[PDB]
Amino acid sequence: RIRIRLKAFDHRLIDQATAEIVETAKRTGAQVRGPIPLPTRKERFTVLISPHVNKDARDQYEIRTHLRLVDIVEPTEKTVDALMRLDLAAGVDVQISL
Amino acid sequence: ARIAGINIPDHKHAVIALTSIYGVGKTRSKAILAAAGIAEDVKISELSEGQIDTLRDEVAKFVVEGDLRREISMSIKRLMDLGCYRGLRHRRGLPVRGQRTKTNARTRKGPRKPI
Amino acid sequence: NQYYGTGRRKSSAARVFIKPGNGKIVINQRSLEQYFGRETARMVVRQPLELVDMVEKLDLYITVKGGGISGQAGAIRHGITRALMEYDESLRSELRKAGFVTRDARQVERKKVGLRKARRRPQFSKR
Amino acid sequence: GQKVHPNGIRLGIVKPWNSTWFANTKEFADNLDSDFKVRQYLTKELAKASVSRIVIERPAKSIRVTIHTARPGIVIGKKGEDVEKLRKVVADIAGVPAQINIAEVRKPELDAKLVADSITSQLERRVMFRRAMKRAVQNAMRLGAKGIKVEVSGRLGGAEIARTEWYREGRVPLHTLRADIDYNTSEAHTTYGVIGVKVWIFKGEI
Amino acid sequence: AKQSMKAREVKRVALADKYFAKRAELKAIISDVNAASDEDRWNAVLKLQTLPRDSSPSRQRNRCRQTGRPHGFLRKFGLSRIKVREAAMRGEIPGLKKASW
Amino acid sequence: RSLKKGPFIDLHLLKKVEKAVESGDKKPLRTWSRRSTIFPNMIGLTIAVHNGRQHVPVFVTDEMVGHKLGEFAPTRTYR
Amino acid sequence: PRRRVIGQRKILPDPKFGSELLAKFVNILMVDGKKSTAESIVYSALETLAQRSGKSELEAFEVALENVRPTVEVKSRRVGGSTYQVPVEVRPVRRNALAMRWIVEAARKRGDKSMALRLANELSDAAENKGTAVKKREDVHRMAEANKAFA
RNA sequence: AAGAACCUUACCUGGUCUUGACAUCCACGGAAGUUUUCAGAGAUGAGAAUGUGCCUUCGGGAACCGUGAGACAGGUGCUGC
RNA sequence: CCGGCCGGGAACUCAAAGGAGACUGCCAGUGAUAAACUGGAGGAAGGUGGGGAUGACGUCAAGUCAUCAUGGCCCUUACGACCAGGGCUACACACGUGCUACAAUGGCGCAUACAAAGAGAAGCGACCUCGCGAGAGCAAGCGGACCUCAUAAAGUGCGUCGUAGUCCGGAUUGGAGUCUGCAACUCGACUCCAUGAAGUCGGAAUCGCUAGUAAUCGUGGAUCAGAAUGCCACGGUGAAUAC
Ligand SMILES: [Mg+2]
Ligand SMILES: [Mg+2]
Ligand SMILES: [Mg+2]
Ligand SMILES: [Mg+2]
Ligand SMILES: [Mg+2]
Ligand SMILES: [Mg+2]
Ligand SMILES: [Mg+2]
Ligand SMILES: [Mg+2]
Ligand SMILES: [Mg+2]
Ligand SMILES: [Mg+2]
Ligand SMILES: [Mg+2]
Ligand SMILES: [Mg+2]
Ligand SMILES: [Mg+2]
Ligand SMILES: [Mg+2]
Ligand SMILES: [Mg+2]
Ligand SMILES: [Mg+2]
Ligand SMILES: [Mg+2]
Ligand SMILES: [Mg+2]
Ligand SMILES: [Mg+2]
Ligand SMILES: [Mg+2]
Ligand SMILES: [Mg+2]
Ligand SMILES: [Mg+2]
Ligand SMILES: [Mg+2]
Ligand SMILES: [Mg+2]
Ligand SMILES: [Mg+2]
Ligand SMILES: [Mg+2]
Ligand SMILES: [Mg+2]
Ligand SMILES: [Mg+2]
Ligand SMILES: [Mg+2]
Ligand SMILES: [Mg+2]
Ligand SMILES: [Mg+2]
Ligand SMILES: [Mg+2]
Ligand SMILES: [Mg+2]
Ligand SMILES: [Mg+2]
Ligand SMILES: [Mg+2]
Ligand SMILES: [Mg+2]
Ligand SMILES: [Mg+2]
Ligand SMILES: [Mg+2]
Ligand SMILES: [Mg+2]
Ligand SMILES: [Mg+2]
Ligand SMILES: [Mg+2]
Ligand SMILES: [Mg+2]
Ligand SMILES: [Mg+2]
Ligand SMILES: [Mg+2]
Ligand SMILES: [Mg+2]
Ligand SMILES: [Mg+2]
Ligand SMILES: [Mg+2]
Ligand SMILES: [Mg+2]
Ligand SMILES: [Mg+2]
Ligand SMILES: [Mg+2]
Ligand SMILES: [Mg+2]
Ligand SMILES: [Mg+2]
Ligand SMILES: [Mg+2]
Ligand SMILES: [Mg+2]
Ligand SMILES: [Mg+2]
Ligand SMILES: [Mg+2]
Ligand SMILES: [Mg+2]
Ligand SMILES: [Mg+2]
Ligand SMILES: [Mg+2]
Ligand SMILES: [Mg+2]
Ligand SMILES: [Mg+2]
Ligand SMILES: [Mg+2]
Ligand SMILES: [Mg+2]
Ligand SMILES: [Mg+2]
Ligand SMILES: [Mg+2]
Ligand SMILES: [Mg+2]
Ligand SMILES: [Mg+2]
Ligand SMILES: [Mg+2]
Ligand SMILES: [Mg+2]
Ligand SMILES: [Mg+2]
Ligand SMILES: [Mg+2]
Ligand SMILES: [Mg+2]
Ligand SMILES: [Mg+2]
Ligand SMILES: [Mg+2]
Ligand SMILES: [Mg+2]
Ligand SMILES: [Mg+2]
Ligand SMILES: [Mg+2]
Ligand SMILES: [Mg+2]
Ligand SMILES: [Mg+2]
Ligand SMILES: [Mg+2]
Ligand SMILES: [Mg+2]
Ligand SMILES: [Mg+2]
Ligand SMILES: [Mg+2]
Ligand SMILES: [Mg+2]
Ligand SMILES: [Mg+2]
Ligand SMILES: [Mg+2]
Repeated sequence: RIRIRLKAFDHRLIDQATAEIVETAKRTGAQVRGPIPLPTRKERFTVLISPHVNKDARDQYEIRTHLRLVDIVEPTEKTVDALMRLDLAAGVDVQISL
Repeated sequence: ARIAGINIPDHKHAVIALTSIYGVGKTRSKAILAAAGIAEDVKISELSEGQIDTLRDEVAKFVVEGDLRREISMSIKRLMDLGCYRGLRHRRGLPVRGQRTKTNARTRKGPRKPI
Repeated sequence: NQYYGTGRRKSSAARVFIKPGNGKIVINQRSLEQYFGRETARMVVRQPLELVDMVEKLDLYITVKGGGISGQAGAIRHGITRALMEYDESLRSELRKAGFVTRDARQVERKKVGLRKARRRPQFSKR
Repeated sequence: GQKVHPNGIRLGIVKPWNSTWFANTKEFADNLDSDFKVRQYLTKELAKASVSRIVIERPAKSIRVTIHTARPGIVIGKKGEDVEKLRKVVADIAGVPAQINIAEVRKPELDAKLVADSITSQLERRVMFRRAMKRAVQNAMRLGAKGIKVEVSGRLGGAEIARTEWYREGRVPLHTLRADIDYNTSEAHTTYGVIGVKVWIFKGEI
Repeated sequence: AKQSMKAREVKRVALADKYFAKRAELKAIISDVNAASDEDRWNAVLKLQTLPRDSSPSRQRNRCRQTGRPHGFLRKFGLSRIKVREAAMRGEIPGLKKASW
Repeated sequence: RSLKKGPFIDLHLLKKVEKAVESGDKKPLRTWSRRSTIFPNMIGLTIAVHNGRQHVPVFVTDEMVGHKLGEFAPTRTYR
Repeated sequence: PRRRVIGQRKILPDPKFGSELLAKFVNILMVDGKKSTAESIVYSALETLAQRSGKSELEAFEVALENVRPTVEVKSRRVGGSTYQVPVEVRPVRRNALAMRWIVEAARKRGDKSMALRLANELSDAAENKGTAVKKREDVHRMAEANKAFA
C-alpha cells in the first residue's frame, strides 16, 4: 500500500509538493486516494522582548507545522520506485512508510 | 464517653468523637471503629457500655495522650541538647522546616513586636 | 424522510437529526430527562419547539460533543432551529423574531500578555 | 524604542524566510547553530564582495547556500576558484555537502543592507554623515525607489552628546503589511564610538 | 557572558558524554532491588564518587550558543530569548512569524 | 528525609575515619564533607566540620548518628 | 458611557416558573457564577413561601417585592457649587431591581439556618412589612420626604 | 530569573595557577586514545599497562596531546550623562 | 460475542486548504441639494461585527555596559583562572504582589454524567502486579487525528454534620517515608501518621472590571534531573449594572 506522510512549515510550499508527488504516481502508475490533511501543530513561544526588566512587554511567536498524507492502496512497481530518488521540493520533509 | 485519658463528648458521631483524643485523628478513628466492629454513623449517646469497653482496648494499642506528649517532648528536648541546626532553631523560636524567615514565620515567631 | 441541522454554540458542536413521528427526544443514546438534569434549563432545547409545536409530531435523534452543559444545550437549540427547514421560510418568519437562529458567536476571550486573565489587570501601587 | 522589525512582521505575508528548511525538534537547535556559523563566517570573509543576504536550504542532508550580491565577479574571482575555496570551508563547519549559488543584483542602491554598509564604510573614512546619508537618499530615488528612509543614530562627527537624524523622500508606510519594505541595519565602528545606520526602502505596493 | 564561563561549560559537555552516557550502569543497574543489595550496592555508591564531580548531566546549566547567557533559554532553538528574537524577525528561524490568535 | 539505598558518606571521609579509628584517638579531622552522615564507628572522634570560613570541632556522641555533619556547624552567625 | 446610548441584553425564563421577574432575582442572588445552586434555592424559598402564605409563587413574590419597592431615591448634584440632597423619581426598570437587591442584601445577614429558609423568612416579613428590607426602603423615603426642599 | 541543593554564581572562606580553562602561531617530544593504582577535601601530583592510524619533501606531514618562549589570551571591573 | 467493534459508508462533526459573505450595499426619515445618522428589512454576522498583531513626530540626558556589540578609563605572582564547602533561602521590623482561608450557595463520604488547548524519544510511559499513599517493579504502544501524561473540577444525585473556633480553617511541630539525583543538614518536592496556630469578612485608605467580560472550578505548556501559590495559554457554569 505505502502510506506517504509529509510535513512542512509554509502552507503554500507543501501544496505543490503534495500535488507533484501525487501526479508523479497517479499518472505514471495509477491509484491515489488524495491529500489527506491532518491537524496542524502550532508550537507557540512567548519570549521577553526587552533585555532588562519590563516583564509585561513580550512578543509571541508560532511555527505552523502543516502535515499531509497521500495513501496509495496498491504496491505498484512504477509508483513505488518513482517515490524514491525523485522527490526534491526543498523545505518540505517527507517520510514514506510501507 | 470516658476512654483513654479524657474523651468525654456527647451528641457527636463516633468517628468525630475520637478526634478529640490526643493521638487520634480522622483516619486512625476509622481504623479503631473498623477493628472494634462499630458503625461510624452512630453517636456515643446511642452506643451502650458493652461496646465502649472494646474501644478502650483498641486505643490502648496506639501511643496516645501523656505517652505521646512525652514522646514528642523527648524528641524536641533531644534535638536542643545535641546542639544541631534544628535544636538552635527550636530554642531560638524560629521555623524549622527550611522556611522563609524574613517576611512571614508569624506562627512560630509569634505576633508583632516594636523596633 | 430525515432532516438535519448543525448548531455549535461555544466550542460545543451539536448534530441534530429530526424525523416526523413520536414526541421523544433521544440524545447520545440517553433520554433528555436524564442527560440534562438540574443545572439551569433543560427546556432550552424545547424552546424552539413552541412557536412551531412538537407535542407528538417530530422525533429528535441528537448527538453532541464539546463544551459543557449550556454550551451543548444552547448548541442543540441552534441545531433544532437550523434543522426545522422542512417548511422553509414559513417557520423562520416567526422563529427569527424571537432570536433563536442567531448563532451567538461570543467565544471565550484569550488571555492577554501582561494582564492576569483577559481583562483582569493585576493591581496598582502609587507609593 | 517601540517599533516592530519591518522584515519580521511581513515574514509570512510579503517577505520570505532566508533560512528555508524543515527540521524535527531534536535536530532543530543544532541545525540553527550551524546555520548561524556559516552566516557569521561568510559575511566577514566576503566583506569587499558586497553581500546583501544569505538564503540557506537543507533538502535531505545537503546544505544549499545562496549568496545574493551586488558584485558577483569578486565572489567567484578567477575561473570560479573562490567558489571552490568557499565550498570546502563552509562545508566543514556546517554539515557534510555544499552547493553555493550566486545571485547578481543589477540595482544595488535599492537593497537596504548595501546602502547601510555603504553609509557605514563612508562614516569610517571621516566623511560627513550628512554627505554620506543624503547622497545615498538621492542616489536610489533617481534609479527606482518610492521611499528610502535613512536613519543614523550615534555620536556622528565627533560630538559630545549623541543625536539621531533621518532624511526620507517619499512614501515609506511601515504600518502597511502588503507593502514590500527592504529594511536593514549596520554598525559603523569609528574612533569616537558606534554609529547605527537603519535604512528602509519601499519598492512596491504589493 | 564570560569566555571562562563559556569555556568551562565545554568540559561539562565533553566530560559528561564520556562517563555517564555509558557508565550509568554504576548507578542504574547495580543500585537496584535484587541479589546485589548487600556489599555490591555499597561498592557502587562508593565507586560513584571516585568519578569527577563533573560528568553528571545535572551540572550542565544549558546556556545560549551565540552569547552564553544562562537565563532566558529555549530548548527548541538553542538560543537566549534575546538572540531568538533578533534572529526570528530577520529571517533565520524557519517558519517563525509573529503569532496572533 | 531522602536516601534509602545506604546512608551516604564521602569515600575520603570513610577511609579517613577507618584509618583514624583503627589507630586510635588523636586530633580533630579537617573535613569539609557536611553532606556526609555519621556512622556508629565515628563515635568518640572530635571531627572538625567546615562552617564556611573555619572548622568547628564536634565531639560525636551516641545520639549524633542518623544526622548529618552539617547540622552541627551553624553557617550564618546572628547577634 | 459618555455619549454611547446602547440598550441591554435579553435574559431567559426559568423552566419551572417560566416568566422574568424571578429570573432576575436568581441572578442577583447568585455568587461565583453558580446559577445551578442559586436557582435551586429560589425554588426552595418560593415553595416554602407558597405553603405558608397560601398563594402561588409569582403573586406571592409580587405581594412582597412591592412592599420593599422604592418610589423615590436620593442623589446629590453640585450645580452651582454646593453639595445638597436631591431626591429623584426612580426609573421603572431599576425600581423593581433595586428592591430585589435589598431583599437579598438583608438575607445575607439574619443567620437563621439555610439560604432557602432566610429568603423565605425575608419575603414572609416583606408580605407583612416587618423585615429589614422594608426598613431600608423606609429610610430611603425619609431622606426624600425630609429633603423635599431641593427639587 | 522561562524554575539558586553542587552546577548556575557574578559573592564570601580557604586552598591554588600564572602565555594560563578558552586562540592562532615560531618549535621540542610524542599517534590520538583506552584500562587501572596510589597520596589528597578536591583542584592536583605520582605512576603502571596497552595501542602505536589515514602520505612519504620521508631533517617532514593534516589533526590531537604536553613543554619553553613571546605577540598576548582574559575581566558579569567602572562609565546607560 | 453487540465497544465505530465490523464490512463498509462520503451525508453530517472535524480536519485542512481554496472560495462565497457585511458592501451604509439595500430602506425610509433628520440634514444643506453633502458628509453623514436614526431606526427597518435581509442576514450566521451591522455599521472599525469580537479579539490580536500593528506604537507616528518625539517626551522621560527613562531602563539595560550583567545578553551581545561598543568608544574611552582601569586590573595583568590579578579585579584573570581551576577546586571543596558556605552564601544568594540570614531576621526586633516595614511594604508590595499572590494564595489559602474565616464556612451551611458550605464541609467530608458513596452513585455517577459533560471540555478545550497542549505536550512526548538518554521520550511520555499503558494494562497488569507489589503498595495505606508518594511511588516500586515488569514492561504495551507513540517522533503521534491513532499511543501515552489524562478520571477534568465546578456540576448533579443521595447521605451526614445544624452555627460550633466547628466534621470550618489547615498552620505548626514530631515521627515514618518516596522519587529524582554522585549527594536532600544548612536548602528540595511530594506522601503517610499524629498534631490542629491565627482567623468569625478586616482602621484610614483603596484596586480591577461595561459580556461569554467580572466571578468561580478544573487543565496545560514554557524554563526544568528535581523544585510554582509565579508566568504564559486553555476551556467549564456564568451574573449584576451602565438613569
Ligand atoms: Mg512594563
Ligand atoms: Mg508594573
Ligand atoms: Mg489529617
Ligand atoms: Mg489521609
Ligand atoms: Mg512547607
Ligand atoms: Mg530560610
Ligand atoms: Mg473552529
Ligand atoms: Mg429580525
Ligand atoms: Mg488587550
Ligand atoms: Mg476564564
Ligand atoms: Mg509597579
Ligand atoms: Mg497602596
Ligand atoms: Mg494609590
Ligand atoms: Mg501616592
Ligand atoms: Mg536611542
Ligand atoms: Mg510595541
Ligand atoms: Mg565577552
Ligand atoms: Mg540545572
Ligand atoms: Mg556575633
Ligand atoms: Mg562553588
Ligand atoms: Mg579569599
Ligand atoms: Mg582587552
Ligand atoms: Mg568586558
Ligand atoms: Mg566589582
Ligand atoms: Mg539613558
Ligand atoms: Mg540607548
Ligand atoms: Mg541605573
Ligand atoms: Mg449611502
Ligand atoms: Mg457611502
Ligand atoms: Mg436609501
Ligand atoms: Mg431639507
Ligand atoms: Mg432631505
Ligand atoms: Mg444628493
Ligand atoms: Mg446623503
Ligand atoms: Mg448617505
Ligand atoms: Mg436592523
Ligand atoms: Mg439594528
Ligand atoms: Mg465601512
Ligand atoms: Mg472594516
Ligand atoms: Mg478591529
Ligand atoms: Mg465594516
Ligand atoms: Mg471587517
Ligand atoms: Mg492601523
Ligand atoms: Mg539616568
Ligand atoms: Mg529613573
Ligand atoms: Mg523604565
Ligand atoms: Mg560588557
Ligand atoms: Mg577601550
Ligand atoms: Mg589614547
Ligand atoms: Mg590614559
Ligand atoms: Mg582594588
Ligand atoms: Mg533572591
Ligand atoms: Mg523554598
Ligand atoms: Mg534590639
Ligand atoms: Mg501588614
Ligand atoms: Mg477539613
Ligand atoms: Mg475549602
Ligand atoms: Mg501533539
Ligand atoms: Mg490510560
Ligand atoms: Mg487499575
Ligand atoms: Mg492513604
Ligand atoms: Mg528506587
Ligand atoms: Mg514504571
Ligand atoms: Mg504509528
Ligand atoms: Mg490502537
Ligand atoms: Mg500532565
Ligand atoms: Mg483511558
Ligand atoms: Mg490515574
Ligand atoms: Mg481508565
Ligand atoms: Mg462536590
Ligand atoms: Mg480549640
Ligand atoms: Mg480567635
Ligand atoms: Mg497539615
Ligand atoms: Mg479543630
Ligand atoms: Mg463562626
Ligand atoms: Mg471583604
Ligand atoms: Mg466572601
Ligand atoms: Mg478609592
Ligand atoms: Mg478603582
Ligand atoms: Mg471598555
Ligand atoms: Mg476551592
Ligand atoms: Mg487543584
Ligand atoms: Mg495550571
Ligand atoms: Mg512539561
Ligand atoms: Mg497553578
Ligand atoms: Mg493559581
